[PDB]
Amino acid sequence: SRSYPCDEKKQNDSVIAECSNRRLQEVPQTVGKYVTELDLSDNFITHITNESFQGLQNLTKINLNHNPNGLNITDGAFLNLKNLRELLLEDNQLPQIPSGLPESLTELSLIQNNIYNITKEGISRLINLKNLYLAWNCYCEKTNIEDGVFETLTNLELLSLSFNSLSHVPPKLPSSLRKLFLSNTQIKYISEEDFKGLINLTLLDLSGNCPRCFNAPFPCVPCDGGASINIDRFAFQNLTQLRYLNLSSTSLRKINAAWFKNMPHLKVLDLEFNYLVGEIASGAFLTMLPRLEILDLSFNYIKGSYPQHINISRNFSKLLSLRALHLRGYVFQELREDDFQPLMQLPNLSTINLGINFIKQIDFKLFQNFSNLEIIYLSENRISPLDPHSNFYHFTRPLIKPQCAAYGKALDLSLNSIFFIGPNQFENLPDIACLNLSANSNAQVLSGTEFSAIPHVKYLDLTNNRLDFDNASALTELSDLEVLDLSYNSHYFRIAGVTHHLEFIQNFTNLKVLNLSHNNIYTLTKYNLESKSLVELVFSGNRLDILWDNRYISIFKGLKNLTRLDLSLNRLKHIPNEAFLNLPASLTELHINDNMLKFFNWTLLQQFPRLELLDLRGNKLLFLTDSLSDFTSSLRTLLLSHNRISHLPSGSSLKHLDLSSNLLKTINKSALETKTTTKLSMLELHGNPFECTCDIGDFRRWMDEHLNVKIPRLVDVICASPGDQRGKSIVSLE
Amino acid sequence: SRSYPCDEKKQNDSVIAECSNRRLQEVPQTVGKYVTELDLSDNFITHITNESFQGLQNLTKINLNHNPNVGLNITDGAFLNLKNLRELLLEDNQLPQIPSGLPESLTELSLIQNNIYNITKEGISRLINLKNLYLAWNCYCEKTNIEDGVFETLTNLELLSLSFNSLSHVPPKLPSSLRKLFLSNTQIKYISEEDFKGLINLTLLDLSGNCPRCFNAPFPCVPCDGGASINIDRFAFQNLTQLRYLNLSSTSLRKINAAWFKNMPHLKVLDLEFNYLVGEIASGAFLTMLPRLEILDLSFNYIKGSYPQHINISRNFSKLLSLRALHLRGYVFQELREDDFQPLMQLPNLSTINLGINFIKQIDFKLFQNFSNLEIIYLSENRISPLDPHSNFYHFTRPLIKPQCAAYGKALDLSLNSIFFIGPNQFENLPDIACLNLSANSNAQVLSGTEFSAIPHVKYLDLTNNRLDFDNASALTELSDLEVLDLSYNSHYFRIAGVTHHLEFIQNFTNLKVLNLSHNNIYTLTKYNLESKSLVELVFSGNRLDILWNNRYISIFKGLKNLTRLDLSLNRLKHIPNEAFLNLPASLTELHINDNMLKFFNWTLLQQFPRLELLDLRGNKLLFLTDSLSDFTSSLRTLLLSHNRISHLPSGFLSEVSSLKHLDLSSNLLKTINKSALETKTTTKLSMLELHGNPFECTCDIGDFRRWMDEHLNVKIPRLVDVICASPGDQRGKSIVSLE
Ligand SMILES: *[C@@H]1O[C@H](CO)[C@@H](O[C@@H]2O[C@H](CO)[C@@H](O[C@@H]3O[C@H](CO[C@H]4O[C@H](CO)[C@@H](O)[C@H](O)[C@@H]4O)[C@@H](O)[C@H](O[C@H]4O[C@H](CO)[C@@H](O)[C@H](O)[C@@H]4O)[C@@H]3O)[C@H](O)[C@H]2NC(C)=O)[C@H](O)[C@H]1NC(C)=O
Ligand SMILES: *[C@@H]1O[C@H](CO)[C@@H](O[C@@H]2O[C@H](CO)[C@@H](O[C@@H]3O[C@H](CO[C@H]4O[C@H](CO)[C@@H](O)[C@H](O)[C@@H]4O)[C@@H](O)[C@H](O[C@H]4O[C@H](CO)[C@@H](O)[C@H](O)[C@@H]4O)[C@@H]3O)[C@H](O)[C@H]2NC(C)=O)[C@H](O)[C@H]1NC(C)=O
Ligand SMILES: *[C@@H]1O[C@H](CO)[C@@H](O[C@@H]2O[C@H](CO)[C@@H](O[C@@H]3O[C@H](CO[C@H]4O[C@H](CO)[C@@H](O)[C@H](O)[C@@H]4O)[C@@H](O)[C@H](O[C@H]4O[C@H](CO)[C@@H](O)[C@H](O)[C@@H]4O)[C@@H]3O)[C@H](O)[C@H]2NC(C)=O)[C@H](O)[C@H]1NC(C)=O
Ligand SMILES: *[C@@H]1O[C@H](CO)[C@@H](O[C@@H]2O[C@H](CO)[C@@H](O[C@@H]3O[C@H](CO[C@H]4O[C@H](CO)[C@@H](O)[C@H](O)[C@@H]4O)[C@@H](O)[C@H](O[C@H]4O[C@H](CO)[C@@H](O)[C@H](O)[C@@H]4O)[C@@H]3O)[C@H](O)[C@H]2NC(C)=O)[C@H](O)[C@H]1NC(C)=O
Ligand SMILES: *[C@@H]1O[C@H](CO)[C@@H](O[C@@H]2O[C@H](CO)[C@@H](O[C@@H]3O[C@H](CO)[C@@H](O)[C@H](O)[C@@H]3O)[C@H](O)[C@H]2NC(C)=O)[C@H](O)[C@H]1NC(C)=O
Ligand SMILES: *[C@@H]1O[C@H](CO)[C@@H](O[C@@H]2O[C@H](CO)[C@@H](O[C@@H]3O[C@H](CO)[C@@H](O)[C@H](O)[C@@H]3O)[C@H](O)[C@H]2NC(C)=O)[C@H](O)[C@H]1NC(C)=O
Ligand SMILES: COc1cc2c(C(=O)N3CCN(C)CC3)n[nH]c2cc1-c1ccncc1
Ligand SMILES: COc1cc2c(C(=O)N3CCN(C)CC3)n[nH]c2cc1-c1ccncc1
Ligand SMILES: *[C@@H]1O[C@H](CO)[C@@H](O)[C@H](O)[C@H]1NC(C)=O
Ligand SMILES: *[C@@H]1O[C@H](CO)[C@@H](O)[C@H](O)[C@H]1NC(C)=O
Ligand SMILES: *[C@@H]1O[C@H](CO)[C@@H](O)[C@H](O)[C@H]1NC(C)=O
Ligand SMILES: *[C@@H]1O[C@H](CO)[C@@H](O)[C@H](O)[C@H]1NC(C)=O
Ligand SMILES: *[C@@H]1O[C@H](CO)[C@@H](O)[C@H](O)[C@H]1NC(C)=O
Ligand SMILES: *[C@@H]1O[C@H](CO)[C@@H](O)[C@H](O)[C@H]1NC(C)=O
Ligand SMILES: *[C@@H]1O[C@H](CO)[C@@H](O)[C@H](O)[C@H]1NC(C)=O
Ligand SMILES: *[C@@H]1O[C@H](CO)[C@@H](O)[C@H](O)[C@H]1NC(C)=O
Ligand SMILES: *[C@@H]1O[C@H](CO)[C@@H](O)[C@H](O)[C@H]1NC(C)=O
Ligand SMILES: *[C@@H]1O[C@H](CO)[C@@H](O)[C@H](O)[C@H]1NC(C)=O
Ligand SMILES: *[C@@H]1O[C@H](CO)[C@@H](O)[C@H](O)[C@H]1NC(C)=O
Ligand SMILES: *[C@@H]1O[C@H](CO)[C@@H](O)[C@H](O)[C@H]1NC(C)=O
Repeated sequence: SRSYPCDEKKQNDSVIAECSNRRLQEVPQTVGKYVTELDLSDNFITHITNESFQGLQNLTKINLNHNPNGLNITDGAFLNLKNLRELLLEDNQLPQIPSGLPESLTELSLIQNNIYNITKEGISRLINLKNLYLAWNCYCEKTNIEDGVFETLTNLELLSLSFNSLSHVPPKLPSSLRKLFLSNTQIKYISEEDFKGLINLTLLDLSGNCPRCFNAPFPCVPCDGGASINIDRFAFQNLTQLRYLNLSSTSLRKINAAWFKNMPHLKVLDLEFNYLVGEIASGAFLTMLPRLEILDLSFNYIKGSYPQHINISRNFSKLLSLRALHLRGYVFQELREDDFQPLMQLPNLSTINLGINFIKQIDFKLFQNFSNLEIIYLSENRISPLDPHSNFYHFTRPLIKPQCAAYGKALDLSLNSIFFIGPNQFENLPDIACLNLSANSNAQVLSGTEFSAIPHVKYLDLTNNRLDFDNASALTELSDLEVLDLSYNSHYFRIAGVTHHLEFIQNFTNLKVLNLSHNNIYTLTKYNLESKSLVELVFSGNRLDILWDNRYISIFKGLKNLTRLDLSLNRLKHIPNEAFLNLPASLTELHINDNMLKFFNWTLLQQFPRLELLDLRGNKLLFLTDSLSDFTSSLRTLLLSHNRISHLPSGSSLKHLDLSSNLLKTINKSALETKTTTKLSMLELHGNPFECTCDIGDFRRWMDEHLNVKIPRLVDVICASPGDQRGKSIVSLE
Repeated sequence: SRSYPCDEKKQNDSVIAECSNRRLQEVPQTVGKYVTELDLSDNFITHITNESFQGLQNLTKINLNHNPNVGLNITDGAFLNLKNLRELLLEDNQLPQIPSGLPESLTELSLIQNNIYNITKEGISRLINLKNLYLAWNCYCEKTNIEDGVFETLTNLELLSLSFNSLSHVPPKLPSSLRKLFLSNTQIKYISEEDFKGLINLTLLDLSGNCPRCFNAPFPCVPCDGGASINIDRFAFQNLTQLRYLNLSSTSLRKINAAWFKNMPHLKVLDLEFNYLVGEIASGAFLTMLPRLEILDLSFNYIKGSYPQHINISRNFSKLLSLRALHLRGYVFQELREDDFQPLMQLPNLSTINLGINFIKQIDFKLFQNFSNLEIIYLSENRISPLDPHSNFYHFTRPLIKPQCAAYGKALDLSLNSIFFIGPNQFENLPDIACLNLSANSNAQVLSGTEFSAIPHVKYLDLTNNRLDFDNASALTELSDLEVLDLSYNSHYFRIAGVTHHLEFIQNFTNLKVLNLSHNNIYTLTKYNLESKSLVELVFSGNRLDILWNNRYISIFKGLKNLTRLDLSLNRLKHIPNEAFLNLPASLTELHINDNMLKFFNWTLLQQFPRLELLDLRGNKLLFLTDSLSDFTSSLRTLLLSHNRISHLPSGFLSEVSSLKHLDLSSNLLKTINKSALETKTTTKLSMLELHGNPFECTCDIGDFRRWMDEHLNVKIPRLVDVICASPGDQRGKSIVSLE
């Protein structure tokens, strides 16, 4: 009962069917009637008729996005499915809203289509709609929205008409609306009557109307003569429940304070890509936002201006509930303590985003003066030594990595002019626990005194630099250091009998993660790496081939507590038997992928009784041992994809085996002896040049007898020979 | 008489046989006896015997470098039979000792990158005619065993290079004829007066890499324990009166004794990079001893962990009257004021100032007007804000600024700085700049014809790797004399839907000759016609011509009436429309449509281009070639069609096309060349035909083509070892010329 072409799985007391990206030309009739969620996205389906979803009465969600990669859907093709609640029809080239849609629809998405008319024949009958996404359609000179087409939808909570030539706000909208998205809708004027009966609205998006074109991923055209969006003085007078307001890219050169007169619950205000340098210095509207938590005034700079200081209005002190302030792209030369005086008394202000400001000098003592700062983002400055469902205007990704941020106070000084750690670099700073010094052309010879002013740093990112850590005292001032990242570090001052010297590692009593990736380590001097606390070591992108010379045979034996070792991208052709035996016995994960391994001694796995994962992908291995069970009794996952294995040898802990992208021609009956209690739950085999003759017949019987072994991508398990079966899956054989 | 495997060529009344990189396992005996220079480098030769160069009496030069390429067994006296051998190169051969029985007629001998640990008299002393001796990279053994007086017999030696060898001490008893002594990275920590006693004719002394300051060395680097410097005696250079070149780079020098240059009045080049001379640059007692010095290099002499406000240049820098170039890279300082460079302002010949990689935050650009003859101002890798064993491994030898830029006049390199926008005071108080480099500055300036007004005589402008906006028709129009504009890899930052790209600014130039709009990602344009009467070269590579030509941009380049070179490569072009191709300038002499996805090319359209001499169509998917090319073009001299899918050559392709001298048909799908296409009875002047990388058929089909090669010896076919036939199995791998 192995399903094809859908990889079905149980989810929240209901079986679902993942059938996406399988090159299907039409709706498959081999889908179980018990499924509730069918996903057929990224396929070549061209027609949707009444017989497409025949007998699937329990279908509550259908995803038919990107079909074909136009779509001919007949009238009333989905009406027969009485339980259909969520229907996604994105990127289908539909010229109109499909007719005969079932009234049970609570979620309908018709994004990236050719829908130019919003008719009552396809919308008004859907009285149970809660979410309606009609983005990217007339992006027709204007979208034809029928008068009162949404009035019948008394249950609508979200209406997204973004990226459409609207020009005017649609009249007669349902009072139940809570989220109104109208971004890039060409609406140059907002009146009081546009949001008359929307007293329960909690979100209003009016961004991209009269935009300031700055690195837009979509077409951008200004309002002729630098015109701003004309919002009426009483346009938001009846929006008492408004929490989110997006006025990004609206060429605003003045903010009327009366807009927030009856808006006391406003939590997020977006004002990026405007011309509010003057409004930041005066700020009349700032005294009207006592419950605002996120204020974003990014990329509001004056073109061709590089002022000495940032002019922050005193009225910024009236934003008592503020938690995050994003001031990217303001462009200024110096940040003094006096400049950020209106922000120092805000109790909840934990995030200050000053990225891409080209600040040459910062008085870092002003950060001590803040009451609850947790994130200080200063990336892309000049500090010197000593997808339609996306937010396209706001920096939504975490400014600093959540793993770094979890340790405590975070400071990001990456992409700055810190070419060496100065003696006064970290003086007068708060108790920093997370620090980013990435991409700074830093060639500091770490001698054990550089980070003394911030000694409680636990997560230190020193990637993309030219640092020298040959000294044993390097970074020892950070006693509580737990994660050190030296990814892509290029040694700038190599000594013949010194570089690379990793003696500083054994000084740390709590360092758990160390990333020495892409360091170009081809020489070592002690020659071993000792540490009683180190758990994870990333030695990828180095030269282990050169090291493994009989002096570096026990290079990692000192790391007694090491559980994860990544030896990928090391140009390893053959790991010596003595060198492999000197690896820590405590290892649970070993990644020796993307190398040039021609042979691998499986016999050596007997000295690793805790090894649960062995990654050997992207190699040139040809032979597999016939007695693996004798060497390992704990190996749960074995990845061997993109190798040259052309034969599987004959003959309980192994649950996952990856044999995809290999040279396997067939699987014989002798290797299918599963009379033993082997708990195999996953077996990948896609990309093998199989023989669809009577040789694969014995393997086909094993697949039907052992249904618990999951074989993914059944459409990609293709047999190359013979010509009659070239291209077809191995499961569609006589 | 077509030679194989050597591509022989005549040069100055003597033949020279190029036989390098041909995968030869042994010395070929099919080399003409008339040749004088044989080059068999980069091959798999394993043995050199007396029969290797048999009958080649006229051989004056033999190059056997890199043999084999992943040792070399040379018998004793294997080269003695060649009485005229003057130059012998034996580099990277894993020779354990200097070969014995070498001919006495050797004037040049190179044994670099070998395992030679002993310099014996049995292999060197007999060569009394040696002028150049290169023995670099050998004991790089605890020390090189140099026999006492092994070089004394070599009375004609002018150059001795013992660099990259564990020497520890300067070899005693050196020939008085020596003029160039190279001893770089030789582990010599002490120099005495007796080391250069009888070397009064020495013009070059290299002592670099002895007690080094390890900074980005491409070879092993180890300091002298406890930061020790090279100990040069007070009278070590007392008898070197003819010294012109002195290399003391990477010698950990923290003090320069002025007495070293007491009897050295001809010193022209002094190298002092990678030392600790910050204090010596501020005091400089030795500076008053160099009146004829032209090149002084004090680069990467910085104090680690120090970022001083100013550069301390001694007043004694005014005593370097003959100075032409000063290289002060890696000093590390925050500000350059006019007063700081006061000792250099009165030097008449000072034309080059190298201040690269200094992290200077502010420069008073006015100071450059006080200089009498500044031609090159290199300031790359600073912080200015808006408003191979045969190599010199320590000195920046490449031209700081591209010669084509520098040729215009005063050059200023401000690349890799922090000029994120052109400030209003950016170029004020500068001299009359003709060459300006502003590459890679994250520059998002909206060009409006008012930015370069302070230096309006800029002729070569480099604005590469920036995010500039030149949509205004007035962009760069204040630079009236602009001749070369480089806008490569420019990523627009403020795209307006129906405005970008607006290239109407090009029309306002009366002297612009070269324009490079490569990798600009131009997929939409605004009239949509580019006009110019002076433009000669246009590089439109790395753009989206496929989108533009698929009906508003059909005559995109017709306005460029004087255009001679057009590079339309890397534009993802599958099919150039017939109307779009006909609208190309008729004045075109070179047309490069390479590295595209062209499936078809209309050869008929070449009739409207009577001056087209070069057609580049490499890296394409073309299958068909017209059988009447002579009817369409009468001037096409070079036709490049390599890396295409052409599987058949039509009959009469070579006929009636007398202008064609070069045809590249390599890396194609040609199986064979028939007799019908070899009709060369016409006066066709074909001088070069490339065919390497074709899956040829070594059967009787290729026999008729073989006869054409022997009859027409004037047609040069390069890489004969790479013209390999894939079929049949018996001839798979072998060249087509080694057939029955
Ligand atoms: C102008 O400003 C407003 C206000 O900030 C922006 O509005 C936001 O827009 C984004 C993008 O459309 C919204 O993000 C989406 O939210 C959905 C709902 O999230 C809530 O509910 C789920 C449970 O259903 C919770 O898990 C979640 O934490 C929230 O509580 C999500 O379902 C969406 O997820 C999908 O997209 C993302 C991103 O591609 C994927 O990673 C997911 O896997 C998934 O496919 C998505 O996160 C956001 O909710 C809106 N804000 C509010 C308050 O509703 C405007 O977008 C902005 N305009 C412009 C042009 O920038
Ligand atoms: C230098 O080397 C270090 C050490 O290897 C690297 O740091 C690690 O980077 C990886 C990403 O490559 C991090 O792993 C990821 O962590 C995410 C967050 O984990 C928390 O949240 C999830 C829930 O979302 C919890 O389950 C989890 O327990 C944590 O609390 C995960 O979301 C990621 O999972 C996704 O990707 C993986 C595959 O990468 C899938 O298997 C998952 O199913 C899922 O799709 C992922 O686990 C890791 O946490 C980092 N370690 C540390 C200590 O920070 C550096 O990135 C590396 N530097 C460079 C430049 O290469
Ligand atoms: C310490 O400082 C000294 C002084 O500056 C350096 O000495 C120079 O070293 C370089 C590298 O070995 C020398 O360069 C070579 O010069 C040969 C002679 O050049 C003259 O003669 C030819 C004609 O025969 C002229 O064309 C030329 O302009 C000169 O007048 C060349 O034949 C060499 O060419 C070969 O190598 C180059 C570079 O790889 C290739 O491009 C060529 O095709 C060719 O294969 C080469 O140019 C230089 O001459 C030395 N100076 C002097 C005055 O002799 C030391 O090298 C330096 N030490 C360190 C370690 O940096
Ligand atoms: C943007 O676009 C411009 C215009 O195309 C580029 O600038 C040109 O770059 C080319 C290189 O691609 C330059 O061409 C080279 O010039 C060298 C110097 O030429 C002078 O000196 C030689 C003698 O050495 C004379 O014969 C000649 O007449 C000149 O007086 C030549 O030495 C080069 O020749 C070598 O390479 C070519 C192949 O490239 C071989 O055919 C030769 O045999 C030889 O091996 C070459 O001709 C050209 O001069 C530049 N022009 C200008 C105006 O600067 C930019 O580089 C490009 N920008 C970017 C970022 O790509
Ligand atoms: C320390 O600072 C550096 C530099 O700011 C951080 O690197 C940046 O990390 C982010 C998130 O991983 C990268 O963003 C992603 O980039 C890709 C590629 O362009 C893009 O497709 C994604 O949409 C996303 O924007 C960013 O590229 C990367 N920057 C660089 C220059 O590599 C680093 O993560 C910081 N470390 C910590 C501990 O926070
Ligand atoms: C204007 O300034 C830029 C930046 O300094 C110049 O670009 C640089 O040009 C040099 C010489 O062509 C490049 O050097 C070579 O780089 C390769 C690759 O790393 C290296 O293998 C060679 O040994 C050599 O060093 C250099 O990379 C390049 N820099 C960048 C960032 O692209 C440009 O040439 C200047 N233009 C003029 C008109 O002088
Ligand atoms: C916000 O104003 C800018 C921002 C930028 C950027 C930028 O966005 N960067 C982020 C990505 N990074 C890799 C490079 C730096 N680059 N040049 C700029 C220039 C300006 C600017 C333009 C005109 N007047 C004043 C300032
Ligand atoms: C000359 O002294 C340096 C030079 C450098 C460089 C550098 O050489 N660069 C050229 C290549 N470029 C791509 C990046 C910048 N990077 N960091 C440095 C740091 C220092 C320095 C170290 C210690 N005390 C003072 C100064
Ligand atoms: C739908 O699911 C229910 C159980 O939730 C079951 O009783 C019913 O028979 C199913 N119908 C179909 C057509 O699968
Ligand atoms: C600050 O945040 C807390 C929740 O963490 C919230 O209860 C409090 O009211 C906020 N402060 C102000 C002044 O609103
Ligand atoms: C904090 O800033 C105030 C001014 O805003 C200043 O008076 C005070 O001295 C600063 N805090 C400390 C600890 O110096
Ligand atoms: C390590 O740094 C300390 C402090 O600067 C220094 O005393 C010591 O000599 C350095 N170690 C080495 C091997 O140079
Ligand atoms: C090994 O590392 C883990 C995680 O850091 C730690 O909990 C454990 O105590 C360590 N064991 C030893 C013996 O160091
Ligand atoms: C595997 O390792 C064992 C123990 O070192 C050794 O006896 C055996 O010969 C090795 N096998 C191979 C193929 O190297
Ligand atoms: C060497 O060249 C001369 C002419 O320069 C010629 O007379 C002589 O015969 C040639 N010898 C050989 C062996 O080719
Ligand atoms: C300056 O250079 C010229 C050659 O261009 C030379 O003749 C003159 O002597 C040099 N000046 C001095 C003061 O040596
Ligand atoms: C040149 O510099 C001197 C000081 O060194 C100054 O007095 C003079 O005015 C400067 N020249 C010009 C043209 O201003
Ligand atoms: C173009 O440049 C001219 C001259 O400076 C200026 O007057 C004009 O306003 C600029 N165009 C735009 C669109 O700003
Ligand atoms: C064409 O360009 C060349 C080189 O710039 C110039 O000499 C010639 O006069 C130009 N001809 C015309 C008609 O502009
Ligand atoms: C080539 O161009 C001529 C003139 O436009 C046209 O008649 C002919 O059909 C074209 N050939 C092809 C193959 O397009």
